[PDB]
Amino acid sequence: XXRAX
Amino acid sequence: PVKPNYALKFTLAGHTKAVSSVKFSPNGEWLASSSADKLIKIWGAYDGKFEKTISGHKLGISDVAWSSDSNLLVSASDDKTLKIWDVSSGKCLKTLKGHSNYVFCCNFNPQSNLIVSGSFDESVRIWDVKTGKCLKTLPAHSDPVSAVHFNRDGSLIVSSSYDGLCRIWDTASGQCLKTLIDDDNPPVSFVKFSPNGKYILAATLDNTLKLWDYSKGKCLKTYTGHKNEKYCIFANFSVTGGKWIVSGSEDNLVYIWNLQTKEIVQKLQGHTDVVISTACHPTENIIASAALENDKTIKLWKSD
Repeated sequence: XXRAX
Repeated sequence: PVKPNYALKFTLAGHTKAVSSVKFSPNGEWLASSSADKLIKIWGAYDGKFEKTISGHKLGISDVAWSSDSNLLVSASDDKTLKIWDVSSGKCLKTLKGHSNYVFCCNFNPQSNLIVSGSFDESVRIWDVKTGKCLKTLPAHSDPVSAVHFNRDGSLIVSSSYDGLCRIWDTASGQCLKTLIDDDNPPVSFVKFSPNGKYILAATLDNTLKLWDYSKGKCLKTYTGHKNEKYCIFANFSVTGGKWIVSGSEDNLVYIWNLQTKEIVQKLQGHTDVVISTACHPTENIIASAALENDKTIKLWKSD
């Protein structure tokens, strides 16, 4: 991938 | 050590998608790298020399962490699992199913004998390494949890979330000690336990970086000047040549403040897209930096 958005 | 001089040395390309996190080996000889392309890539922490590529996740990875003994990695991926790998091969040891949504963050305790993990299901889970079984599930917050970190001894986990909350949990107990409301419920993008363990470094999505004495619930230093209001950007404590703070920024530069004077001290230009994560090499004063989909590369910077 949530981190990469 | 008034001002540093981090100059760009190498530029590392290999990830076919955006890079989610880069983390330095304990011994410092290696530099792991998680990406949105379901892969992990191992690199020489001193020269660049891309070594290994570890694969196995069905969807991309948001975070990886190292084991104290420098030879196991756990990756938090968006297929609701975490996976424990040995780097002395590339083989996946155990897969830690349990979560209900995307798994966002992961971290090893100092003893490397258990995993702490956060996910989009608003719950933090603690796991044992060998028996890939969820040791306990904490109803952490009521929103996805941004970051999760073990304190320096191993008896405290700090978690942060989108509900503007930062919690301090005792591990072998699960009961929460405190929580840092203290304001206008701004989404906490990230939090890290400070080196000596008596503080936490929290990131909120309003372009600020705050260092808290969570003991007293006071904020002690406040670092601003960067852009951070959409992505949960990692932060670091550079403690080799002078005591600074490092964090990425949504303006594609690496911001460095002097830990002791809230002062911008150096900003490193090189990235085409957002800088999502950095890392400071243990012994040698090297900072790594990774960027997103319109960049997808890593950079090592040496100086002091």
